[PDB]
Amino acid sequence: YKSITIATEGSYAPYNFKDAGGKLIGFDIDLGNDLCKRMNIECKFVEQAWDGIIPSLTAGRYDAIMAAMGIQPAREKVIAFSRPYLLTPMTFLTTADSPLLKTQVAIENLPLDNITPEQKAELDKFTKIFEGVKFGVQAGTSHEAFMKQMMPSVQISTYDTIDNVVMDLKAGRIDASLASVSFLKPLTDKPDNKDLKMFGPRMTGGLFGKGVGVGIRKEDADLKALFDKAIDAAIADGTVQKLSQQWFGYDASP
Ligand SMILES: C[C@@H](N[C@@H](CCCNC(=N)N)C(=O)O)C(=O)O
Repeated sequence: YKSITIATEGSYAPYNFKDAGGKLIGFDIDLGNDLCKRMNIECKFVEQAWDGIIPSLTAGRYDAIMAAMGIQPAREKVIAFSRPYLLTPMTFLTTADSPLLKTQVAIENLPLDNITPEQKAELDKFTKIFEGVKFGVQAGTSHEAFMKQMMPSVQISTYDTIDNVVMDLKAGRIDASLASVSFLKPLTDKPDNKDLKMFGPRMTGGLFGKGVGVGIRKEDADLKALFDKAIDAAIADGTVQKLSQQWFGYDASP
């Protein structure tokens, strides 16, 4: 390899978004550039809509995906992933005045690879509390997959971008959402978003998968090995921790 093209969405701050001049910026961009430097390969970031990001990779329109993409079982059937470059649990989001905020959380950290009867009872509690609550999620995410498979009785609306989910939640068109702590903590840390709050268990595993990784075609075994070596080195020297703190305001590095 001499040069690679990496696709990103550009609508998922602080992973990948656009600055004042319309340039692609964020954790995924800074990390992507750092990894390519370690691999001694020219880096080119391209904007690609979330809907179609995976089929455009398999069609060979670019070499990789760095777009806050979770390493999840459904995606693993289609593409390969690098080892994770960020780890994050999932949690719920609502408004600061919502009665949903008064809900008792019996299980703070909820791993879903295996669901015990106790863990199922907690999921069932939230399901019943959410019956009548209007949820919004971004389409094609593990957030959508969770709500559709784990909480099918809950009314869900799917959106093209997470920005439109947040806009509808602020306007009161939806009552709650679901996303990672890595997305929600920087969102709610903004003084702009004092009217928004995280709540509920912090979930990991199951359909959420095992970390955020670089999406690569299954046949591109060499490129995966190059990315895995670069990620191991970027984690080891504290580069991932440094970039995580810079973009997220906390350490989400593996
Ligand atoms: C890290 C991120 N992962 C989700 C949402 C990704 C949406 N990506 C994008 N809009 N560029 C997933 O893999 O489905 C999250 O849970 O918050």
